[PDB]
Amino acid sequence: RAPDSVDYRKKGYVTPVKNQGQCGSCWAFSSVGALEGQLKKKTGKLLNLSPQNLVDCVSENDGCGGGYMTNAFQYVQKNRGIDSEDAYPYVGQEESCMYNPTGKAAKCRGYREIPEGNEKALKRAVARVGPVSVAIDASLTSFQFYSKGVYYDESCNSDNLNHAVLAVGYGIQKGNKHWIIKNSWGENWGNKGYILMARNKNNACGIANLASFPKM
Ligand SMILES: *C(#N)C1=NC2=C(N=[C]N2[C]2[C][C][C][C]2)C([N]C2=[C][C]=[C][C]=C2O[C][C][C]N2[C][C]N([C])[C][C]2)=N1
Repeated sequence: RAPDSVDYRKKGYVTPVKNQGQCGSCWAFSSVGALEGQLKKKTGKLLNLSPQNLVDCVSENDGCGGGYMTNAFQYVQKNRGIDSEDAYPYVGQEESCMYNPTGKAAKCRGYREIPEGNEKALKRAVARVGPVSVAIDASLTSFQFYSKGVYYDESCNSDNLNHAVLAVGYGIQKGNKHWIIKNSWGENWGNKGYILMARNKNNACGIANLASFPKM
């Protein structure tokens, strides 16, 4: 049975919150966060991986203009690795795809998608695999200015996916079930960079519509 609560921050599987800056590279940050968890699970080391490597190199995505996490996991697998943040730092604008003869920090062997709209399957994946990359509708002012509590807004549109984040756990606060979400808008956004989003409230904000995790 998947546990009632899981918080990967408490287990040391989650790196510090980053800021994507003036670039719409959320998909890159969501992707490396998931790879960071699997690297930790597999090797015992927690390390910042490189979202810039993905922005500059995943030709199938649109750089600072948006992209898909699956395309990023596919690139890491075909390219035989992703560099660390230290070897390929984030600059927040698209540039040429650079090759670092010794930058390789993690590999990926593929990915799996969570069945569309199934929060129970998402819960199980988080519990057994670790942090999972998810997409949501982040267009509401109530989301943008979130500060605390379990977020739920009836206006959220589960078919309007416009932002990529990372699910690092789930739980319940004052009787309300939630997902623990790591964002990439810096530590000053939300609650130290995180937001608790309603869980089992009918796929609120489309949280379970485009979820995936990398195989390592
Ligand atoms: C993040 N950050 C992020 N930024 C986005 C996204 N769509 C547009 N933007 C920017 C807003 C200012 C201009 C660019 C997304 N979208 C997103 C989130 C999660 C999963 C998928 C996804 O969209 C992937 C396709 C994006 N696509 C690019 C090409 N245009 C023509 C249509 C939209 N995230």
